[PDB]
Amino acid sequence: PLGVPSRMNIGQILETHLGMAAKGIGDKINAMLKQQQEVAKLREFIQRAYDLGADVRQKVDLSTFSDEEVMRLAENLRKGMPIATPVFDGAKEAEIKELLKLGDLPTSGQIRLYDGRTGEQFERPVTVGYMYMLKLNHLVDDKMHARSTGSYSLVTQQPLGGKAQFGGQRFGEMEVWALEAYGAAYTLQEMLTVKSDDVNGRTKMYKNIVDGNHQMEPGMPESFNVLLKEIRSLGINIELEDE
Amino acid sequence: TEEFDAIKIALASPDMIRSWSFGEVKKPETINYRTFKPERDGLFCARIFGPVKDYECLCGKYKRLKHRGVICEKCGVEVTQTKVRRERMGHIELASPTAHIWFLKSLPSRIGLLLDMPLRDIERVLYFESYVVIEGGMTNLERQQILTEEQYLDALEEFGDEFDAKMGAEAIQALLKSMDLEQECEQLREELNETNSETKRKKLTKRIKLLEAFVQSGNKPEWMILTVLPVLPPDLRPLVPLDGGRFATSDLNDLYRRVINRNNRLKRLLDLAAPDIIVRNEKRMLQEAVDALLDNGRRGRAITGSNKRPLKSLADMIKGKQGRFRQNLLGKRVDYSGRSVITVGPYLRLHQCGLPKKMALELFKPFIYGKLELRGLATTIKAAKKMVEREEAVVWDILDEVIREHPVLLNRAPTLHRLGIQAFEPVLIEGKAIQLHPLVCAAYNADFDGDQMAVHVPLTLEAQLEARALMMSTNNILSPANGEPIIVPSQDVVLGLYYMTRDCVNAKGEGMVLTGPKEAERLYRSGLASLHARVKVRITEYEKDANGELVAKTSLKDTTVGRAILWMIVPKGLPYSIVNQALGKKAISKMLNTCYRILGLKPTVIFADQIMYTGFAYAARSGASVGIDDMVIPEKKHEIISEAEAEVAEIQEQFQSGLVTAGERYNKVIDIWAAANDRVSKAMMDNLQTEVSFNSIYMMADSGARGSAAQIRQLAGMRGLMAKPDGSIIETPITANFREGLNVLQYFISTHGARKGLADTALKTANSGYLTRRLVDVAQDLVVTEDDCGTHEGIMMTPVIEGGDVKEPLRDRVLGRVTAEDVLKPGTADILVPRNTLLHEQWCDLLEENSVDAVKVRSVVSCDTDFGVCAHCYGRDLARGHIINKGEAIGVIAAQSIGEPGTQLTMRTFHIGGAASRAAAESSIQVKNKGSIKLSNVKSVVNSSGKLVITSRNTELKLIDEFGRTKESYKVPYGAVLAKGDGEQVAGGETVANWDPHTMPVITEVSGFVRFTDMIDGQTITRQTDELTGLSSLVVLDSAERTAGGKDLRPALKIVDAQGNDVLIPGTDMPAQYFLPGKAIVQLEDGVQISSGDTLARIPQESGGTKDITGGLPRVADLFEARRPKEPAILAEISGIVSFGKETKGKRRLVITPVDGSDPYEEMIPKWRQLNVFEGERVERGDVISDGPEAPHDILRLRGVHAVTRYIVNEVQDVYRLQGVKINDKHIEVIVRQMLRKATIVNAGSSDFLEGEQVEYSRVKIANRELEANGKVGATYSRDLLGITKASLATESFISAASFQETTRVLTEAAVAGKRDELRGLKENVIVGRLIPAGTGYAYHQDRMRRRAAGEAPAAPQVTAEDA
Amino acid sequence: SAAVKEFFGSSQLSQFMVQNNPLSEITHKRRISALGPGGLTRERAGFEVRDVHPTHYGRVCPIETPEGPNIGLINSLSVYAQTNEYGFLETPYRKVTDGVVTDEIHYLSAIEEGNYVIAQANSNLDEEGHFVEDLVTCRSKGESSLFSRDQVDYMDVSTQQVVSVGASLIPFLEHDDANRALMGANMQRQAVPTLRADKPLVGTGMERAVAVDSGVTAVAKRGGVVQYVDASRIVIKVNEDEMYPGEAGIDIYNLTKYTRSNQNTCINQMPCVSLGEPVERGDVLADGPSTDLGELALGQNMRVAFMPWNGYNFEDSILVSERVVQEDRFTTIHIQELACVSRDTKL
DNA sequence: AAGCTCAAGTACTTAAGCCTGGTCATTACTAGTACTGCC
DNA sequence: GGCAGTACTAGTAAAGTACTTGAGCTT
RNA sequence: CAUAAAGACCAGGC
Ligand SMILES: [Mg+2]
Ligand SMILES: [Zn+2]
Ligand SMILES: [Zn+2]
Repeated sequence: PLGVPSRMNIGQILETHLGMAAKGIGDKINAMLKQQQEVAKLREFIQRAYDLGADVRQKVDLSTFSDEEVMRLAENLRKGMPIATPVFDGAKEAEIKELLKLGDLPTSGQIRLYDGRTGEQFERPVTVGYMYMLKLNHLVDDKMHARSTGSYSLVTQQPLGGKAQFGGQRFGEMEVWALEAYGAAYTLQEMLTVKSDDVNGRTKMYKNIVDGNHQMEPGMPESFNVLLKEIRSLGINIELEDE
Repeated sequence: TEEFDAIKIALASPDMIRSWSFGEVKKPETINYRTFKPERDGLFCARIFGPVKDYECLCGKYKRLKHRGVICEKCGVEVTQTKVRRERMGHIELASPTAHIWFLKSLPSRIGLLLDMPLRDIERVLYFESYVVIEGGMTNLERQQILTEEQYLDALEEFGDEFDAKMGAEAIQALLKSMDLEQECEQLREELNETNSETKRKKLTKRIKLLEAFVQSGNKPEWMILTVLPVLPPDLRPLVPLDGGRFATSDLNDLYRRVINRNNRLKRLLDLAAPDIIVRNEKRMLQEAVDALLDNGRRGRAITGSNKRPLKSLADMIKGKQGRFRQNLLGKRVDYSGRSVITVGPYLRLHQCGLPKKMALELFKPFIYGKLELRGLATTIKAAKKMVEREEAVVWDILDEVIREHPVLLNRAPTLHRLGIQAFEPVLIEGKAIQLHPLVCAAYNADFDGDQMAVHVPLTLEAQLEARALMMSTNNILSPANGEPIIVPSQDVVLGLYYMTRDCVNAKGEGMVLTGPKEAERLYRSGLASLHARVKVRITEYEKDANGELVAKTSLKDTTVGRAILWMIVPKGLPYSIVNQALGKKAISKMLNTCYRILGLKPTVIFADQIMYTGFAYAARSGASVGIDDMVIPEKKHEIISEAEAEVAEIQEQFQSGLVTAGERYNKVIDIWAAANDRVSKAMMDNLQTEVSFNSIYMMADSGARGSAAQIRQLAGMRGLMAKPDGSIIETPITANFREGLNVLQYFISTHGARKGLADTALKTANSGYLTRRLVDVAQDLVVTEDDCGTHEGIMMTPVIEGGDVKEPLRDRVLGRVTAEDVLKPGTADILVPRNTLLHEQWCDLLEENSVDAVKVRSVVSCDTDFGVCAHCYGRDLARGHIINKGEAIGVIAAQSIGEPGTQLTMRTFHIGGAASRAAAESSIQVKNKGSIKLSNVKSVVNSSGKLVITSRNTELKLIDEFGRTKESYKVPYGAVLAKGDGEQVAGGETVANWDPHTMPVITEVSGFVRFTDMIDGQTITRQTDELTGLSSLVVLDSAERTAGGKDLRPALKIVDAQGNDVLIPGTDMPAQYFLPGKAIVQLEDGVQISSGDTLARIPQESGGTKDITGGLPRVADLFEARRPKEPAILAEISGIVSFGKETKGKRRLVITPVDGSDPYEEMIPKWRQLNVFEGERVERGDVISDGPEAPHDILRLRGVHAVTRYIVNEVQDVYRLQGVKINDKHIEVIVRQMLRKATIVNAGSSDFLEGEQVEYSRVKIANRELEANGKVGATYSRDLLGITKASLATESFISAASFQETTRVLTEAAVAGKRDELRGLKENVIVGRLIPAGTGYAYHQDRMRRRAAGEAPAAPQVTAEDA
Repeated sequence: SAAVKEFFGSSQLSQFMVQNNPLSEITHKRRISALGPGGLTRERAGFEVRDVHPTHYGRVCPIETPEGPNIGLINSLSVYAQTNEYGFLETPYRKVTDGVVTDEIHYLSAIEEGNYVIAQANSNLDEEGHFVEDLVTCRSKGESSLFSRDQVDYMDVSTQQVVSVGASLIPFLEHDDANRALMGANMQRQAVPTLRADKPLVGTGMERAVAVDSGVTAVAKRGGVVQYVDASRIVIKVNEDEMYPGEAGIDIYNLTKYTRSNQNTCINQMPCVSLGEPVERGDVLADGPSTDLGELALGQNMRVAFMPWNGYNFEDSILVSERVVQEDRFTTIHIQELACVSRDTKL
């Protein structure tokens, strides 16, 4: 109900009261008077939950007209097996409040339900009905991506997904400034070294977690090695210096 | 191992290259496709690097483990593992050395400034081309155009010869060893200041900043030339096939094979040992070979067949010429990671997450292999690698025993602020979606219609436990930006709790509490049979809370039971119920502030869980569903519609009849509809609060859940007005709403405003990390390291009133900041020696505002610490409410707190478009309440007309009572008359100011005599006649009506004394020379004595404005990137008196006369610029002149250091405070220093005047010489404000400024200085891969554990160490 | 062929066909793009072409872009709008006389709209020949004025030409804001063929034309007598000769049963004609991927109840009972292709 | 004649996350060589 | 049987910042 | 346990 005040979409509540009162507006017409034509067991119970509330002379009645007539006054609206509504010239609140005081069961849309969990007499009768919802498709984005041990590239030591092994999440720069924004010093350190890059971290780590102990403290990363050899072959040089 | 202090970058020497490298690579010999063994002594060798297999030899003589250490006799090769082939190095002996193109194509040429050659010209003349072996000698003074001549004096033209000055770079060393450097270098400091010809001092002041870099502790210039080429590691470039007959290799395999085949050719073809004047053909091929290893694209790229792309060089992997810099910071792929849909976990808490159960089968498996051997699932480690790697139905039990106490890293990809990556315990949940906590959903700018997040796995027990006490979301409940919590009960939780403490209305609606007192029992007892109280109005008849719900359940009471049970559900799991009373609807975010300040954080966790359960659980117990009938139409709607529709017919008949014009009907048609929504608005909000109070759509917008005062009006009454996509308003209002029959026209009109919000976020949802990036690149080295500094230098004065949003606001800028000294403004409160102030202290600094003008406060921008900022000057904001701790990257959390609110800002275009406003003024100041008149920056004086006439505009005319509170805010233009002065008491409903909204009189400030200056009949003045006065007086002609020759003549009523000298204005050294505009009224004679306040001339008309304030993210890009605004204001270069020059409809002028020059200091003012300056008292330098922004470069030059650090942190908040986001001043100031970190000193103390060096080093140089002892030196400066795209371009580090596309000019700057890069920043520590300094990496974080067994255990060796 | 294949696969203008829905198919062919070749505006600009112009009334639906990286760049085409002959869009208007509305239509150019005044579709009309009240609000070319019946020359066909087929199926579009009517038009763009297809309980008049007009519902070529009906084929015995149960000029109809589309879904065609039913030229023969008989049936109708349940429906979450997975009411068919291209080997 | 600053002219800039999809082609032209047909 | 032609197959053809620089104006 | 390249372009989610 809180998707209504911000996202201004009151027409789904129009469709909710509408699908509630489908038994009493214009599916009122084709639902029974045409027909329960295939099912001979609905033509005893549904024939009395219909005329108790709704009595508009525009909306045709069971007790006057037989099965073969609507199967002549509603051949014109057989394509509208439920109610028909155009886009901007359709239902009106003077017509909706006139056709919902009719519609079985409730009056003016709202009815006292009961809780499925507590049970008791439910305060403030609510807007219910039959909303026509829609399921979205399942693209391959919704498929679960599970990667622990796959292949690696040639010129870099990054993982790679594809046909058999799934794709791995990249660790982007804003993710670097989050753990960098934190006081965590070892998580971001092993995130760029032991996870992705180092050939000496992913092997020794996998050899120490299977023993039951901790993994060895991270030495040289592969970015330090590759970038350092990119520096050394030029005129400049980078050298790690101790304490 | 040990903590590494710092790294040092320097140029490579063969005495150093041959130290780590062994052997000698002679041929391009790789590993063949058949055998992996080395072929010959080339790039892949066993004697140089190492063998391939475990213990076998190359020939095949000894392969058994009997001979493991001793080498063979015929071919001695020691054998180890293949890992030593990676680390060991080799070096390629190049016969001729070559250049490094970073030192060549770069605009600051390292061999052109220091060694005086052309910086670009001769480099594109000598190196690749055919000009041959200048060093020294005695032929040609001219030193530029190399062939033929060329150093020091003989002989130019015809033929000459066919002087080093060599092609390539085998002898640029020999230029760097002699050009004669001694005639180029002691003499530098004399030619700058001594010789009057400034061509010699503007050419030689550029060439010391690279000259003194080698004189200092850095290296020598003779190592910029690449002599020996170090090899690439052997296993770093594998040669395996891809699939079948295709290959995937690096682009270095085609380039190291060429340099070696172009090396021995110069050695032995070419067996000479010749003079160097002969050979050309080899270094044109070898230099061509090494340039593809240097750079491809700066002169000529290196391409392959059917490939119009350059070969991927070693620099192109870093800078990304092909666009792979957008791929390097796109992210490195995590091997232990996943992705799925997100959903909501209500019963989930802030400690835990619910992730799917199939993802844990894959991502958590290395922790499973160490668990399978203890149980009966798997036997060994090898057979377990083929069962748990797949879908297995036995591992479900043994997986959960590892994940008892192992939280993970949750990750949403818009990782803007700190809380973008959070830590939670995994709960194994069926399905495919991860569960997200609802309080967390305020930190994640998201919804639940398709958003998908990631996850990571902590590996070591070191990094595991910091995901529980430092990374977990409920530990850090407060924002980095301000002291307000981001995580907050948002919509569904506050619905049942908001409805819970309510009272229905039939007659009476007060609030009641009876648990406790006794009077309201008898008072509210007898009402049950009366009309005052019922079964939903004012009743409670019971002692306590317990049986009130017993009586309420049996249909006798309805209200004050939820107020009775809310007072005991939440404080039962938590003590201190004295603070646990204020839930409210606007105090829903304030409870997580004061409950954290009074109580602890362990109160806050379960305190959020109880409010979580009783909030989300009872919302279904209320069941506040919105229907169509809940939207109650007011009765006053159709009456105001009927009155508004009946007036356009009358007004239309007025336009048809012709008695009125179009202008006075067109403003009436919009007037009758512009005030209709106000009259129908002030008819549903007062209808449902008196009749029904239990209305769903009223309570879901009256509360804090999701509601606005404009989105409810579109459904309920009438949506008022919609504008065009340009911005101009539509003349036809719209009247149908979402409830009634809404036609196609008004829906078509609403799309014009519906396209801006969603088309705004169209290209703003492809990309989300550059407004972060360009602001974290500048302030990355900001780390908390405080050692009892307590600095006083550069003290900042804070104005009690801010600079101004529109014309005159009233706001304060201090929050959580330390004080500078002892200030006693209040009567009860007192700030002592420096203490971190609270949120209550800004109301004390805002309360007594009529006494304070400068809040004494230590600032971030002025501190002694060079790399970091101390704990005092920064403040409190770390993650939580107490003081900052040591080791925090306060530069990235500051900038990312600026990148996150920029998403909701309006983005039209990066450089200013326009807006629309109207300027109006009234000469009717009537004070409402009583009190006194407070006046600031005014010089009141009584004239000869008997009127208290002011001499200043921008006078603060506010009603200040005996308590000092702002009640009014009025504007006083120039030339006004006050009824009462400053300090005199007024009464309610009394006029205290009156002027004319037609005339701005030219009113003097000093007494003396009036002397006619530059007024000649026929040139500047002409006898005319006014239209209102009727007196024929001397009237000055306009600027366009003047004759030829009077364009430079400016008329003046020059005020002199009785002695004929100039009368200076009191306060400044400004002569009183007021100019007469064209078409002025001069009713004054010559030589007659006047008094201070007499009217000289009048301004008959007033105009100006209509185009003004920008707002939004374009102003964010305008202020952080210091650029040119759309509306420049010509700021006054000199501080002094100001007086208008002209008043003509075409152009307006403005002239300031400091000491000697009056007339050439003219400032042209068009009609678009709204005049905010007056004709009186002196203005400051850097003061605003028009209705527009200022240039940050010139106000840096004029006013001082208390201007740009307070204008750039205040005006950016004028954007974010409009939308509602409150950002503290602490998180803007750390990048203001980084734009100010370089400057230019004027007095040479250690270096020369034009250096452009850093200022944190210059602060120590002025600190130790002036403060302590030893001959104090006035080493003053002139500042330099830059943009963040340039201040981060030239940094101290070389990888900090390598986040641009200009990695050529930075690496040479850190290369030639020998600069020791002390890695203080954290940005510069992830690319290098080392350990983070801010966490456990700082040197204070060194300790070890001790229990009582290991406390009595080392007591035995120290008794054992005692001898007998 | 080197220039026409480059546009067919590597172009900005040409993208993959969205075939998760016949409505997604029909909104894909009738699509506008602001971005084409390099001779026009770029992705980085567009803030004068995304905004709709007041002449576009009944000619393009201004809210029919997808919700994502591009808003206002697509803006697909409205229902009755049609490129007539030479690029000029001409939407129909009912030619109305003095007081009698004539049933004929005429295609009016955009520059010809400014020369005549056109009435509206929200006016009450009895059948085709009478006029209810002499003052009715009308629009000439964007301005608002009150005209009489003797001044009205043209009239709108219906209230349907202002919207597209993604918005003409939206029932209460007058009640929804356009900001979520854009996504409400995009929910039908990302639909999926469900098993138990259920037509909406609110009809518009466009659910039956998408299946017939597009390549969704099989239409017979010539009417005859049905002799046999199968799932994979529908044989039609059209009596081209004297009437006998001996067979005749058979037109076999292959119904595409289970193949892969672009959006990893399936296109289904279930027959409906029983044994012994004489068909007409224009009669339906089989269903579509979501069609019930001839109408469009994307989703289903379930019992809805507006209530904050307990926490779970926080922002945009949907809650549903255990019964939705006990029956295959939303169980769709997802088809994934595992393609691998053949090459050669060194050995 | 040296020179000093100033303004227009010029080149260059970096384009607010991550995520999967599918696909699509990795080059078509020139030169040498080998095979086949004809004299 | 020898020479020439040709086909096949393996290398191979928006809107800004800074920064430069040319020119106009003074000792 | 090893293989599914790299890159371009387009579509899509927010
Ligand atoms: Mg979403
Ligand atoms: Zn050997
Ligand atoms: Zn300090």
